[PDB]
Amino acid sequence: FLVDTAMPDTVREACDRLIQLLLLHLQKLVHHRGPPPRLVPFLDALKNHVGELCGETLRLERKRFLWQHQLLGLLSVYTRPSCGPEALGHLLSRARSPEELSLATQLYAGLVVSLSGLLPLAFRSCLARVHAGTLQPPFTARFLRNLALLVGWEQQGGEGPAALGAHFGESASAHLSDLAPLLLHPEEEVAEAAASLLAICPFPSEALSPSQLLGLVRAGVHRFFASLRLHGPPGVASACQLLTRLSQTSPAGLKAVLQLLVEGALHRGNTELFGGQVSRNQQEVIYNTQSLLSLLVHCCSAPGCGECWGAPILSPEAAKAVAVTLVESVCPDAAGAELAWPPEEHARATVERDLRIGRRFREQPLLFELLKLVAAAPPALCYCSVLLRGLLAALLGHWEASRHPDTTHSPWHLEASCTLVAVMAEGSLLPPALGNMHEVFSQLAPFEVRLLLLSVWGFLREHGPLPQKFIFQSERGRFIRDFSREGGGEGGPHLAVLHSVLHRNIDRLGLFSGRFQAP
Amino acid sequence: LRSGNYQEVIQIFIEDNLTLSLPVQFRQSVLRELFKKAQQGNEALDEICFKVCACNTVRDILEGRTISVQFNQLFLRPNKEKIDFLLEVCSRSVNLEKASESLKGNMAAFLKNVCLGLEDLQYVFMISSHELFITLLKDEERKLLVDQMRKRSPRVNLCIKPVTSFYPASASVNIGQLEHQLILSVDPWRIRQILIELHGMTSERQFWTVSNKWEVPSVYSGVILGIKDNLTRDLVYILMAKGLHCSTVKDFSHAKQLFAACLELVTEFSPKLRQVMLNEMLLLDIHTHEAGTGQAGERPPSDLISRVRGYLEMRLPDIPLRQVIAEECVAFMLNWRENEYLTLQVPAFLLQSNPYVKLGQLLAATCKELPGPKESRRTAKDLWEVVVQICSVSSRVSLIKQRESTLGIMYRSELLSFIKKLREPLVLTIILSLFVKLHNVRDITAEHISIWPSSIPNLQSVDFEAVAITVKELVRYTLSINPNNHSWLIIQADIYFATNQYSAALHYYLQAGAVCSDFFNKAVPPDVYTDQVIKRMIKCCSLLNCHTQVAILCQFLREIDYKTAFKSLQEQNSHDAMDSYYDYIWDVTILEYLTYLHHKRGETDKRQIAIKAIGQTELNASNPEEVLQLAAQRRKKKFLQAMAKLYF
Repeated sequence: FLVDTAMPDTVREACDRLIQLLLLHLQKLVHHRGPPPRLVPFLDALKNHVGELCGETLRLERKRFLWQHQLLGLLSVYTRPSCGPEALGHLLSRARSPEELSLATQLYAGLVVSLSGLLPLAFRSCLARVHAGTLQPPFTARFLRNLALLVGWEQQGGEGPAALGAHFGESASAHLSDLAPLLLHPEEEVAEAAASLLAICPFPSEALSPSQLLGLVRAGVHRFFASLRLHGPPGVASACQLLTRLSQTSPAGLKAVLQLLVEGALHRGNTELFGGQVSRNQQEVIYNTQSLLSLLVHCCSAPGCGECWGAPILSPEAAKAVAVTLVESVCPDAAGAELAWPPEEHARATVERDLRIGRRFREQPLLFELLKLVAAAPPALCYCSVLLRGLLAALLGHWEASRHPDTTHSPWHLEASCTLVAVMAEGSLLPPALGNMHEVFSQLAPFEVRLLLLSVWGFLREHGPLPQKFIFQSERGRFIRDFSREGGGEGGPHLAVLHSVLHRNIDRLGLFSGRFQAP
Repeated sequence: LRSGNYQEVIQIFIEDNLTLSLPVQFRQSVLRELFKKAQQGNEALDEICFKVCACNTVRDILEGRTISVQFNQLFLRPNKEKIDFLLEVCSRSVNLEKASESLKGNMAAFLKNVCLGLEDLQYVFMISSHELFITLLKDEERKLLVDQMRKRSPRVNLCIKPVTSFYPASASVNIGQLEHQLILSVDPWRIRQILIELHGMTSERQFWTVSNKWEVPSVYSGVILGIKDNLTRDLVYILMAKGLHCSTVKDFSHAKQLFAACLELVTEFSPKLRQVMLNEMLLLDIHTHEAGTGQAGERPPSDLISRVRGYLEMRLPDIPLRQVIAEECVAFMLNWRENEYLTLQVPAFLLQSNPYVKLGQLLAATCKELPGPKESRRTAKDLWEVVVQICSVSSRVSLIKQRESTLGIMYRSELLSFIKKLREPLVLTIILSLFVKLHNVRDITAEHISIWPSSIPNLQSVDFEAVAITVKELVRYTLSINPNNHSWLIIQADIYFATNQYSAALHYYLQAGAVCSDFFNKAVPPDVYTDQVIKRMIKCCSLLNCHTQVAILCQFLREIDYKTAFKSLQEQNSHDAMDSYYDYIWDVTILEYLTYLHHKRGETDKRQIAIKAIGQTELNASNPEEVLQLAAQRRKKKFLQAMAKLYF
């Protein structure tokens, strides 16, 4: 009444003067004689209405926010239970504007000069409301986004956060394990607001616990997957940032992030986004693939101009982890896990496993993409030698069973042979002379390409995809496979079959002779 | 390519993106060979690699195909040159007004997605300002992209000045308003001006009591209220109160400013105040260093160390001293491995005067002698008696309930608080080992345990309740200071197994394995998943009725505990998904026992499942000793990860 009747103008100025005098007298009574503390029954009834008082302050009316915000500060300093964090939490969960949020920072400044630990208590009050039925999910997402606003506002620290000393990011840094269940929160507003907070909220300065890291990564990959199913390529940013930052916490964090992402992606769920079998648009699949390949390369690249045209080097350890999780997901038995290649007579012994690998490749086109990502790091493709040999054997068997006079009647097998050869050559498991062989696959009958893939198998038998053949070139920081130093690494006897195939089909392969020259 | 004129080759790709006469596999092969050439030497080829990759990517988009990995690799560090070259390749190869809707839509969507992958927002304008981008998509989604990307990193402004309805009609309004400003104030000079004008307006009223939230320790109250001048006393009191309050709220700069102002103020008229304030400045510098300057493992600026050494060797009786400052100085010495000073250079009288210094000397001596087989004992012993006397009771009585009647030089609460101020891992683990050795006298595995004596004097006087409180508090604090500390996780898991918190015990064993291994990616080192640790998680599973987990955990040991595995598998009150976890059993005997167990009970379906589990070529016992070992370790890893998911 008095506030509404401070805005007969003699009564209105009497009430404005009255509210000024009342605020200043309450300031006197709240905190004086610093002997029991002074008791304000007026404020003793206001602790029952501190939330309503905050609501009337967030109204931010001409002078009502000044008077009522001063009164909330005096209530906070007065109430021995210190409703200041309670007021701050209600503000954070019910402020709708950066000025409504500015009310919280002004309150904290008016309170941090007299009170301590206000924001952590406000945060825990809000979150306790959140995970209960309290602070209904609109209010929950409001508090989540407002705490994200606070954390960022401190993180873009100027005079505001510094004089405030809020430590919004640091204060929220201890509440990581409550926002992760909010990543699993059914309300997508709550889920993505927690995603945004955790993406920007700094991780504990000491470390992230195996439980902390595992739950945070589980919730971050869950947010990534739900938002990629639901929102598409543009909607995974907060989950991606949270996951990448979790990856930069430790190598354990990196490998956990990548492996949860892989298991969820190669899960029977979250697979229609990526061309996986059991009609979908091809553009959306292509650009979802671009999305998680961007996340993968961001997590895999070594952080930290190296010329304006160069690119960061993918870590061989991260690509090795990608290779091993690929092998576990596609070929789990790993009865022939040894990297070097066995005799081709062993192919008929493992027909079932290699056909299963081929069927898995056919159902999921994303497997080739991860093969190329692994082959980006030179030594990592050595660990994919089992998958490479299985795909090569499946292609060889299909070309054995291919009765067509040409190879265009089997598009999937032709492209699988071409892409397998491209992956193997890209990982420097094959010489460039024997790596240009996939280009002439389409102009060949099935038995020529079968003999060519048998030559690939023979070369990978003689040399073998072994990491120790890769000498780490410290000048550029990338492992280099020197086939010249290996001895016959340019395909001495293996290029003979390719050249014979070129000679036999010289009427069609004449213009491609430049791709198979010795130098 | 033979002649090295790569620029015209890139031009051929750009032109062929119109015609698509060049094979796509040919473009991929030449891109691969260019990257291989750039990887050996010829650092100028990196630009050519990006150029041919961007042309390839643009053609692939036009032919409706995916974006290459190297394309995203080259945009890991986006540049004006890179992105502009990509954009001009985009525009030169689109063939607008003749590309039909397929090429336009594909290429515009690629432009969107390359906008999405940029870390820098100005890169996303300078693509969004590219003519092909503006022509390709639509006339309505561009602003949508720009605004939806602006709120990705929106600018937040928050008023930090608390509101003030300072509408000066009466003297009371002004006095309250200036009190409000002073209490809202944080800068010492504004405080001094406010107090000066407050004294000028009033006659004899003091102004250090206009806020009860301002606090000053009682040991300094007598010396701070003895100032003859009223204004000087008020200003010193307010500066101390707000400096301490800012130190509490981690407002280091403002507290340092207030403290420097009061320090330069008190030099003129009081030496006792000057010395007390030098001690306060040392404490503030120590705390600020450990908070901001530390937090990453960097040495002190060597001037804080000298000040700490001078304060330890101060020996001034007239000055009022705070024990917290000495405790913080000892903690600062112990956290930065300053063992040599605390062991040899410490004055003798300080050990007999301050128990904190004596305890720090003992800890430094017992930490610096760790490599010594018998030299370490000479100090580990004395530490053992001093700590057990701290945690003992002379004369129903409880150490925690009383907090007196202790035989040590320090109270248990004081000892716990002093330990709580230590971050150095070696000191922390030595204290953990000492208190764990105190825990089992009258199990849990924790590092350096044989250095402490076993037989103890006055076993009855030792209030083991206080000891157990201290050990649980210490293990949880250490797991907080290093969440990824495997041995501490093993300790906590052993505790929870002892406290029959078998779920929490399993959970912390799993955290320890996730630390030793990388979330069980590697074979967890046997020194941590020992036969004890694995058998205790076995027993936790048994007593949580996680019996198939017992069976899988029984084979985790060096020898497969077939007895406990078969006992658990016999159990039918299981909360661990019996049939879903038989895949984790690499042992043929355990699975054979499962087959007979399911056949005798009539469980035809489970019998068939176990038979198929045995009927594997990889699990054949005739495998040449490498397939079986790999299968066993992979089942270890996957079973441990399933336990991770079921427990953390």
